[PDB]
Amino acid sequence: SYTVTVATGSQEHAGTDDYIYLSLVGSAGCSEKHLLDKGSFERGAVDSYDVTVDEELGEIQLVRIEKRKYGSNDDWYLKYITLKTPHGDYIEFPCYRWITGDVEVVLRDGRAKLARDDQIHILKQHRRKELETRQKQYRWMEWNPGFPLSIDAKCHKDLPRDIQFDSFVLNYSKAMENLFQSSWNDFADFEKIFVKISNTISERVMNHWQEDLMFGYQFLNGANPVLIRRCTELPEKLPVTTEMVECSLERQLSLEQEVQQGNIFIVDFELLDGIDCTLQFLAAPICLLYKNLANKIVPIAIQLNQIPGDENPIFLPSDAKYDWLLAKIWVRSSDFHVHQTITHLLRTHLVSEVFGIAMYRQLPAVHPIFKLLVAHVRFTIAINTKAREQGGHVQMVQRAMKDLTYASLCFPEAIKARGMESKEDIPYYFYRDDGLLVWEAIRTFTAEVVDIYYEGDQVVEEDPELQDFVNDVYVYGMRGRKSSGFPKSVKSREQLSEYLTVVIFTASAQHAAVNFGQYDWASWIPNAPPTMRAPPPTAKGVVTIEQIVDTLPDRGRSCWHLGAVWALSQFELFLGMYPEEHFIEKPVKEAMARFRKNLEAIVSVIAERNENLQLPYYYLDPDRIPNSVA
Ligand SMILES: CCCCC/C=C\C/C=C\C/C=C\C/C=C\CCCC(=O)O
Ligand SMILES: [Fe+2]
Repeated sequence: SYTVTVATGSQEHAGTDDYIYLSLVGSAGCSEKHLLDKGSFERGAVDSYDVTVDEELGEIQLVRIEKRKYGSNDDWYLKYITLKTPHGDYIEFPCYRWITGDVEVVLRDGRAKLARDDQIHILKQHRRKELETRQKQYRWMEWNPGFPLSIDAKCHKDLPRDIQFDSFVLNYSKAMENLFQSSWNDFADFEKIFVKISNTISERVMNHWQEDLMFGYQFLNGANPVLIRRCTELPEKLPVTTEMVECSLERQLSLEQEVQQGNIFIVDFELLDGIDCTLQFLAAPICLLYKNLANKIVPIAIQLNQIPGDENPIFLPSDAKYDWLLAKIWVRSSDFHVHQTITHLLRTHLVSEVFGIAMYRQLPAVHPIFKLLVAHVRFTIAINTKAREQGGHVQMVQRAMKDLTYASLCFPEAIKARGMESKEDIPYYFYRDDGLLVWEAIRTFTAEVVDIYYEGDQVVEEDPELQDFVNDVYVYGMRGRKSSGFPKSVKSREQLSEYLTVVIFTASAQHAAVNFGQYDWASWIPNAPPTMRAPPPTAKGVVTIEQIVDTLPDRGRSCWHLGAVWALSQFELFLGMYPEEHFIEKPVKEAMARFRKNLEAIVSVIAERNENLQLPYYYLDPDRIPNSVA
């Protein structure tokens, strides 16, 4: 007598009323199709059955689930199935899939298996037929020329039910309704709404956004701290002199000497150079920054376009108040657009989707890498499709593709390439510090999982599904661009560990850092103008508060930009939380546990650090890092 346990999901529509047939597949034969008829399958419910089988099945290999339409189609989310055999064996079959009535689902037991592990027909056929199905279901498509490839789906509902997301034209509605308690006339001015809705940081930004210290602070610990790099030599396009900035320098060194000492930093928006209300794209600023005596980064010079000239002045903190202020606003404007389109959209969302699609196409559910990654990438596809389904930013993505390299996705390596690695030359870079801690924890975790399933480098290289996975990413996701630096194949356990870390870190930690600071730093519009309604100033001394108000977005229109950021504020599975148990084996369960302990240690490290800070950095606190881009 077999004891069969079927667990239904707890999503709103997890439950089904349809007919459920179940049969077992053993080495010595198959049982017949048993209708699970008693009651129905309700959300959150677990259902157990006693099933007497005719013949000896041998060792159970597979479980066949069939959903027969009963009335209208009622989608059914199956978490897992367990078996208690008459021989006393306890077998678990992970599923975590939406089941429709148009097909039959077949599950392996929870133990993770490489292709070289399966040498009997029953297992080889299932594995091969599953990939065949995957590769019809999940296909590549070019949404826009030059873009990384994404899922072949025009809309969200055209996605396989498996990767569909239960379910921001709404957010708009959310902000509006929830906001009201106000009057309809509050929408005439965003600031009328702002004081009603302020967190600690945004209120700080409203009061201090005009300060050079806060301006420079954001390049390190703001919503988009990935642009700043150490300047080893003054670019010809920026004809700044010691005399121009002497007032800012504090070490009795010339500008040139400060550069050699590694005290000069630069943010260069040449990505915005050549782009076509569109006016924000008239600028492609170069911001020069200085590490003062207190080891704080402050702006010392700003040129709003790339080509130096009489129509393109170098603005300084010694200029008229409103000259300097408007220059900074333009840099904040540029940082905002790069952050939204490049740092956020391209380098976390689209990248994660590439990994997700390649995973589904090339890795069967039983593969250890599927079990590992599925929690971090699964819903990136649906979310990206929703964003897609409802010109300058397109050009930006195209131009940034050249810079989308594998090396730039490896955190420690990326920090280094920007010359920002030194903790002692740049002590107040909290995104770096926390980033490195989290990256190291994921690196340790992935490495352990790899060592458990891959006995040595040779096993990695000879894993055909892993090789196709990597190859799909390189050829399709990254368009086979050689300069991308992505591996065509993975030949060692270390290389594999690093690659998996790239995927998980990008979808979780990196995304959290560049996403969850959006409201803190962008809710006060003047610090993050989504649009600019006037061209950059082309002369010194002519700027007035009128021109600044005319350049900034309309006060009323800003309510909507504010609403968006705040509604999004309102909203989870966090890093290390794996309630969906694809892995069922003791060794990997122990690695997961060690992962969570390493994370908790980082949580304490960060907490203790934040108490000594005037403006705490909590974006990379593992307690707040989601598993995926969700
Ligand atoms: C109900 C599910 C909601 C899912 C939300 C998923 C991700 C969105 C998160 C942040 C990104 C959203 C927008 C950020 C900035 C504004 C874009 C405005 C575009 C426009 O209007 O011109
Ligand atoms: Fe996001």
